[PDB]
Amino acid sequence: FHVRVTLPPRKVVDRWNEKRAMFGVYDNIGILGNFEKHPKELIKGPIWLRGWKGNELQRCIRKKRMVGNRMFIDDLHNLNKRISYLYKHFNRHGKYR
Amino acid sequence: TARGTASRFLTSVLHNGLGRYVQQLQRLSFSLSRDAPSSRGAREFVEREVTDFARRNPGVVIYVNPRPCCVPRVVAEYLNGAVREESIHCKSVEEIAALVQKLAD
Amino acid sequence: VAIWQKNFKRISYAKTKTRAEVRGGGRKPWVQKGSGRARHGSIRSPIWRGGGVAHGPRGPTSYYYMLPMKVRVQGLKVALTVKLAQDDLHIVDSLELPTADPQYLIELARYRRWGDSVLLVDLEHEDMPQNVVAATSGLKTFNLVPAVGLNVHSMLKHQTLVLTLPTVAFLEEKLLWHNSRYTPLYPFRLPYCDFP
Amino acid sequence: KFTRSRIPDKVFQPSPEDHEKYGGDPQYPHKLHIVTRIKSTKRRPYWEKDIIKMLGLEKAHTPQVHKNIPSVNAKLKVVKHLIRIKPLKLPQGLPTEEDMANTCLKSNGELVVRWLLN
Amino acid sequence: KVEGDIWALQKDVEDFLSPLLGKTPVTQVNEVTGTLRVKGYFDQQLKAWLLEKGF
Amino acid sequence: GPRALDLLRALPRVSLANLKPNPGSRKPERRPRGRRRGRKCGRGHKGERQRGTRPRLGFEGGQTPFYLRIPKYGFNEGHSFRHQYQPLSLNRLQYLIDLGRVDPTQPIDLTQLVNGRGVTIQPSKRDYGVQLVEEGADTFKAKVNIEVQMASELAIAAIEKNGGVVTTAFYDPRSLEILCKPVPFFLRGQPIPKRMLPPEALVPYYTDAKNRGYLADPARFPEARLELARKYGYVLPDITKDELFKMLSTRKDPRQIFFGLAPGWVVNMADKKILKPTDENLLKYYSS
Amino acid sequence: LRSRVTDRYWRVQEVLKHARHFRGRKNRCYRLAVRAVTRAFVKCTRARRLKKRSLRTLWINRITAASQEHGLKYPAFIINLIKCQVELNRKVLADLAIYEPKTFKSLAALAKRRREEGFAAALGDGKEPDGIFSRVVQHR
Amino acid sequence: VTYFSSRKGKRKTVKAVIYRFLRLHSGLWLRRKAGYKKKLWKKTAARKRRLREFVFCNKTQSKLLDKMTTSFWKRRNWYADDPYQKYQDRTNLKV
RNA sequence: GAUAGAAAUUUUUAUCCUGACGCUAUAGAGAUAGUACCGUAAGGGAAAGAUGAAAGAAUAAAAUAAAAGUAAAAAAAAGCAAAGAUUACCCCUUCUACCUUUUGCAUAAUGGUUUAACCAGAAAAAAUCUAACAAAGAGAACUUUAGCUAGAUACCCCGAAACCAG
RNA sequence: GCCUAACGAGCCUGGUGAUAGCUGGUUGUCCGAGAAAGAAUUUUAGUUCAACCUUAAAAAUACCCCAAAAACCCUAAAUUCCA
RNA sequence: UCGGAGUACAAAAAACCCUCCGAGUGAUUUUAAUCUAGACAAACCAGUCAAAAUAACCAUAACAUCACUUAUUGAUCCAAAAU
Ligand SMILES: [Mg+2]
Ligand SMILES: [Mg+2]
Ligand SMILES: [Mg+2]
Ligand SMILES: [Mg+2]
Ligand SMILES: [Mg+2]
Ligand SMILES: [Mg+2]
Ligand SMILES: [Mg+2]
Ligand SMILES: [Mg+2]
Ligand SMILES: [Mg+2]
Ligand SMILES: [Mg+2]
Ligand SMILES: [Mg+2]
Ligand SMILES: [Mg+2]
Ligand SMILES: [Mg+2]
Ligand SMILES: [Mg+2]
Ligand SMILES: [Mg+2]
Ligand SMILES: [Mg+2]
Ligand SMILES: [Mg+2]
Ligand SMILES: [Mg+2]
Ligand SMILES: [Mg+2]
Ligand SMILES: [Mg+2]
Ligand SMILES: [Mg+2]
Ligand SMILES: [Mg+2]
Ligand SMILES: [Mg+2]
Ligand SMILES: [Mg+2]
Ligand SMILES: [Mg+2]
Ligand SMILES: [Mg+2]
Ligand SMILES: [Mg+2]
Ligand SMILES: [Mg+2]
Ligand SMILES: [Mg+2]
Ligand SMILES: [Mg+2]
Ligand SMILES: [Mg+2]
Ligand SMILES: [Mg+2]
Ligand SMILES: [Mg+2]
Ligand SMILES: [Mg+2]
Ligand SMILES: [Mg+2]
Ligand SMILES: [Mg+2]
Ligand SMILES: [Mg+2]
Ligand SMILES: [Mg+2]
Ligand SMILES: [Mg+2]
Ligand SMILES: [Mg+2]
Ligand SMILES: [Mg+2]
Ligand SMILES: [Mg+2]
Ligand SMILES: [Mg+2]
Repeated sequence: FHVRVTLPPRKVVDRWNEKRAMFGVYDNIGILGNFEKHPKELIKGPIWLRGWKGNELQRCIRKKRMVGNRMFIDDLHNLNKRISYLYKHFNRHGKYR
Repeated sequence: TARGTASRFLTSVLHNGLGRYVQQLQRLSFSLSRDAPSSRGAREFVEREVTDFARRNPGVVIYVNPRPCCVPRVVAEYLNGAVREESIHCKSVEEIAALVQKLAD
Repeated sequence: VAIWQKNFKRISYAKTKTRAEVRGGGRKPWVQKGSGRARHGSIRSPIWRGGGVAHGPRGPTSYYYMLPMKVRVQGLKVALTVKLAQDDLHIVDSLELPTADPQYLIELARYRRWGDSVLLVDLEHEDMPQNVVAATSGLKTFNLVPAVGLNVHSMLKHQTLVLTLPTVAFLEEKLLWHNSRYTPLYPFRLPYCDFP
Repeated sequence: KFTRSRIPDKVFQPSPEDHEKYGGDPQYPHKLHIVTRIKSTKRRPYWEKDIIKMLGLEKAHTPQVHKNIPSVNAKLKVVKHLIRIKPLKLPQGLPTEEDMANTCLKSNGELVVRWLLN
Repeated sequence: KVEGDIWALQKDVEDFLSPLLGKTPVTQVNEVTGTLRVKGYFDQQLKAWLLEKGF
Repeated sequence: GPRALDLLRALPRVSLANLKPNPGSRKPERRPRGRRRGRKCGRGHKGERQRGTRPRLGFEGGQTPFYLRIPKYGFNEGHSFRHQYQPLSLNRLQYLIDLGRVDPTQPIDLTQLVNGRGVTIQPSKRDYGVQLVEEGADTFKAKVNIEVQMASELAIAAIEKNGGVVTTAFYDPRSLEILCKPVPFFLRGQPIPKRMLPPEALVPYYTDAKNRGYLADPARFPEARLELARKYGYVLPDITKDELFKMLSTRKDPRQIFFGLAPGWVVNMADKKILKPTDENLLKYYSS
Repeated sequence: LRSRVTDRYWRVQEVLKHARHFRGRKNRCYRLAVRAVTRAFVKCTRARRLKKRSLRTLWINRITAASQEHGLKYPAFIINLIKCQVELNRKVLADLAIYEPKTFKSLAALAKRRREEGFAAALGDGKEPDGIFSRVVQHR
Repeated sequence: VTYFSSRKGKRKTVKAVIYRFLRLHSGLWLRRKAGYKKKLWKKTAARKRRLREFVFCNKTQSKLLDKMTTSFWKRRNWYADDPYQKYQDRTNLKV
């Protein structure tokens, strides 16, 4: 349970760096922008996750549908097994029925 | 636990209250932050109460230090040589008042 | 709305391997009975050292949701209201600056007691006067932004709000338009009778 | 089966000596009861537990006052082994509204109206 | 959508409803929401009463 | 206005540092840690339930399930093919006219009702259109030219009495879809399709003057229309002598979706132009 | 986001400090120590209740001694002191017995007197005599 | 019941329910009596009638059937000519 | 029955702004490595690093001395090892380890030498709560006889003998 | 019997996080209330319904209960029902 | 599996590889309709009564009867029938 004996270098975060100061700037782009672009368009990330959300099962299911054929073998296989496991679990196990 | 800790017989310092009563609290030192939220209560206390408190108890010296700290403390110090530390961190004005009184008695 | 602005963008890429995705341990490490010790299937089970993680984060995960329009609108209105009621809103005309030296801007905000940070809102992106762009490009606390980039988070991050006059004329209309509006039949980007 | 229990009325016909003995008046019944819960309801049937609740007898060795009317006497009859009943007495008579603060109840079962003058 | 002293409106609403139920109606005032909330279905009579006052 | 504002001068800046969700908004979640929520963690003891395996929903423990001992009976039988007419009361129609959502001046058809959001149609659910019901008959004072897909005698009478005209028209599913949401159809870049006929079941409905059917013989119309006035005891106005009469007689072709457009045209909305086929075959097809 | 418990040290110390004075491995190993400490606290509160009985029994023993010295058993001494409307709890009575042997002999004398009075009254079989110390005073 | 389907990730309906019950919009479910077509010659006229009825399910069953059935089956339907349209709303229910 | 499950028909606006409310040596890749080692073979498969600007500054200089285990310092009637206490360590008095499992455990029923680090409750149909707007609400597709939309509240870990393909 | 130290059918990898109504385990503090079994069931080592119970919410009577009242041969302690 | 008596003495309920009798239908003609207030019973499924109102028949005409009458019975699906 031994705890480090030396004070860590104090990390100084400047809150006024570019990325922090400009944060959430275009979030209202639809309302103020005479709706053309929905705020979804501002989402950077995985192709299957842009402007969408779901529990792990739905997530995997969707990843497979979208990018499934671009996947590496091991990863596709793992994805399938994951799906089968989650399917079995959510549908057949739990307290609440 | 009783076997676990020390113990003492009931006593007074210098037969207090026999001849005359001497308030044993000698000095009181506050340390707080002008800016930090945790010291908010302590600040109010310094505004309203401290002054009045100091008149009620002419025999205790009260030092107040604004300094950049995260955890406001009050250090009681007694004729006895004893020094008692306390944390006034994140408390009301009312609570600090009560505490300081305990220290006074 | 502040919380919404913070989270709805967020995608956590944090993943951890379930016992299934760890490298080995398809086989029973010793026989079920007689060895004298505890029973196990794969050496990659979450109990074991190198083993998989029992629950842990899974996949890139999106937190995404949409506060209903009228709410986000109410958000902006309220932010402006509050900025005004607390004396920290300043309607400016122009935005023409006498010079491109940022020190000018800093000391200006010092003279008017504007606080540490300032958010300057202008009508359109291309139409911003060059003196301002110069001055504000080298500044940390002062931030120049077009009207369509106004938002609750930025307004609460900066101590003082500075609006151009046509900007006010703009916001006023855009925001007010929602009190009188029907619910959309189809998306507003498509042709409507009165609407652009 | 263990059940509730009838208590034949012959029990409650008092003998002439009893008046002398417990100090009641042969002519006039007393108006009020002081009931106290002497025993515990644990280990007794639920119906007695309930009676004790509805008589306000929940707490032990605390006095409580009840009318001497038959409606009440029925319940008291049910739990009579759990309680002590003593007739309330008023030597100084009933309290007026000036005497409300000074009232006290003495163990002999009598209510004294003026308590601790000067 | 109540802009003003809501407490006034509470007074007037319970004074208006009281002769109906024989008793002061239960109420909740949300001052921040600008909202009044009443136990029971009074909707018709309240619409009429707010009309009469010209809102 | 909002006296709250006046307090906001007194208090410190609203900033990101001090923000409270409305109390009661977030019921805090609880985790199986500690003495209370740990040690069997709400799952009970052994059995099938603590292990997570209790059977599926309808399963009664092996006795023949309740939902399966009851006999099958057509209730929902062929439900997907039943026709569904979204009701519109005269009460709501009047309320709509009064607030000037729909205007009685020009002819009122489905698209007008949709655009006022007085009604909502979802063809996907086999909505075949609006039906007119008599709920507000006694109170209904407006004078309208209305086109719905079904109507009740009393509703019709109630409109006639005020000197208007009711007509029942039919739309097929595709037609209906286009009719309710025209602007998304025009962005589709397709011609305007023919309006289909009613199927054999609905023909006797739309061929009767009783219903003021759009396929009915106009020779019968004034007769039945008068018959209504006999039955409900009101003097039938002469629609002919009215000033808005030109608008009141306005029909659609049985093969036509809109007013003043025609099957086979194409609406170019960026140029604000219409495009029409000059071809013989196309014009024969669309006009048949 | 992996979270580990950094301060586990102090968590442990808040248990172990109570265990220092134990014998054996109970005073070191958090497992054994946690158990022993919990038993210590329980034992302690139960004893908090018991302590009062112990002390009262002590006092009664002491009073018994001090009375037996004067040729008076304990029950006699105590109830006949009550019958004088002298209410002195047993704590105080014991302390008198130790640090005030005279006053205590007085009390014993009182009690013996009151007892003899009681016998005399029970034997006499009449209402007339009221022993001097047998008179019952009311509050004023 | 399938709580999360495989393809769509949605929640399936158990059709075996849809065939034998009928959901009014109020939340009441309606069912035929059991054995109403079975062995009729052997039964009383009275009993035959008791069987020919359409009857309502108790709360427990209603919640069960609801869980076994998706949202689509609970929508407000307007059918032309529908026998049951009369019965969809509830009236004068003081609870 | 468990369950399985379409389509017609619909929608989808460029390119740059790429990184991280991901891990930091029992974690993150198995990985310093598919190496050592173990298998006849297919195959299985590790552990391990920490000085400083400079060690071309080792009579070497510098900040923890805090786990169990020991040593400094063996023990002294009597008892789940403590607690009440006490001038006083014991001596006196009072308490039948803890988990699990059970009708019921000091039980001579289960489990653990000890220490450190790892090691186990996850889902939003209906509901409740908070808020928007309200005969309508939702940034399209739906739902509506006060509803609709949004948010928040929820359902574990290890283990067989087997079975099938190569 | 033997087929590379365990052959009523080898070993290894994959299917595989096989499946266990069966055993074991399930991690901060404090507070409010709080449960012993009627029915079906290849079911009695389990489930799903009741009855109890918990959390909210609407109400109005709720226990306790004197007469009167409840079977025909004989029949007790007592029940039922109620101001 | 279903019923009667005792166990279970007087509202109901009430177990045993407890004590005793039975049922898995006959015989007969009075061939015993439709619809609906309100109830009994009840975990659910199943069971039970039943006024008024229609229609049948004397022209104001609805309990099939007997055998201890109580029990003489079997869900969904699916098959055969065509109403
Ligand atoms: Mg594997
Ligand atoms: Mg294997
Ligand atoms: Mg062993
Ligand atoms: Mg295994
Ligand atoms: Mg790992
Ligand atoms: Mg949870
Ligand atoms: Mg628990
Ligand atoms: Mg534990
Ligand atoms: Mg267990
Ligand atoms: Mg069990
Ligand atoms: Mg609809
Ligand atoms: Mg006490
Ligand atoms: Mg089956
Ligand atoms: Mg590693
Ligand atoms: Mg490794
Ligand atoms: Mg050590
Ligand atoms: Mg000892
Ligand atoms: Mg046993
Ligand atoms: Mg148990
Ligand atoms: Mg024991
Ligand atoms: Mg034993
Ligand atoms: Mg032993
Ligand atoms: Mg044992
Ligand atoms: Mg054993
Ligand atoms: Mg043991
Ligand atoms: Mg065991
Ligand atoms: Mg065992
Ligand atoms: Mg154990
Ligand atoms: Mg062992
Ligand atoms: Mg929901
Ligand atoms: Mg929970
Ligand atoms: Mg097989
Ligand atoms: Mg098998
Ligand atoms: Mg071998
Ligand atoms: Mg398992
Ligand atoms: Mg079992
Ligand atoms: Mg209990
Ligand atoms: Mg079976
Ligand atoms: Mg239940
Ligand atoms: Mg009676
Ligand atoms: Mg009553
Ligand atoms: Mg009943
Ligand atoms: Mg009749």
